[PDB]
Amino acid sequence: CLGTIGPVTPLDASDFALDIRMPGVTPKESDTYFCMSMRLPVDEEAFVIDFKPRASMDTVHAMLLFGCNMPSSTGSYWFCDEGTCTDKANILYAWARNAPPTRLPKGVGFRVGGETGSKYFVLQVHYGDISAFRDNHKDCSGVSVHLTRVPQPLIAGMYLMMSVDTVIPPGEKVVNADISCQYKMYPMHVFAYRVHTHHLGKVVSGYRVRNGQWTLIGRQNPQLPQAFYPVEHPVDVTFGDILAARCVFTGEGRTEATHIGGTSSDEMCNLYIMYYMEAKYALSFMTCTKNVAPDMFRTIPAEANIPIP
Ligand SMILES: [Cu+2]
Repeated sequence: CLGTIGPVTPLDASDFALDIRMPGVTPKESDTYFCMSMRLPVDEEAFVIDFKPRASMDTVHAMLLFGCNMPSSTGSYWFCDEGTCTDKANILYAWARNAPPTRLPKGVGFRVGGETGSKYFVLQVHYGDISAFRDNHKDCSGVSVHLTRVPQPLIAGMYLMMSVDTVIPPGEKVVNADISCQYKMYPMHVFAYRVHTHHLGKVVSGYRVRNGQWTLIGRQNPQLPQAFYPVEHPVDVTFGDILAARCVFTGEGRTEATHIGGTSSDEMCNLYIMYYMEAKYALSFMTCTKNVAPDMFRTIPAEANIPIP
């Protein structure tokens, strides 16, 4: 936080590192999410290929890195409750304390810059428990990013699944939020995933369904750290398969109905599926906001319901 490392350190011929650090912030209460931005130094296309977390051990619980064109603020920093990005927050990295970080496979890179690519990174740093004192304590937590202009042969992106149609009535023991779209692109290979809900979430499970056979992509309690969990053996998703996902909620202790689709006195059901695709057929993001094949869930594997506390 009195370091001298610089915002751009050119590496070999065609690479560079970007040090994305909080500008000396001071978290005052616990559970605080501060956000900041770095613009890419290049207008042309570029490939994020590695990450080094540089977090203050003492207090930082989680870190997220996003790629987007419109950060919710132009200030040196802001509370992330304001928003992350005004446009798509294309999530690229998540670090949790104790979580394994998930390393990109050799030759996989996120595509940024140029025409489609995100022009800004937005870093989100989550501070759990501050101590009482620490007079004026400045913190410069963040991440360094390895960019290269050398074209990568595998491109990574995010397939996002979200539920927006389903209500949790109060006191209802167990409620299933279900999500499914047909896949219609060139092949993706899912190598990681992260889940997200708020406090009524019990388990999130993601599948590839091919000719009525379910293959597990990943499965997790969303009350654990929302880092990216690795997929033991990467699952290939190809044309005509179906992605299906099930969030299990409860409505216990809840007074009125709770809606799964935004705000804060709301719930959410998101599965972030991180993939790669051969560069020439690739795209950086895909979304599913529907349940096209709802009856299919009568055959969901039993593992999808058994909780993982
Ligand atoms: Cu949320």
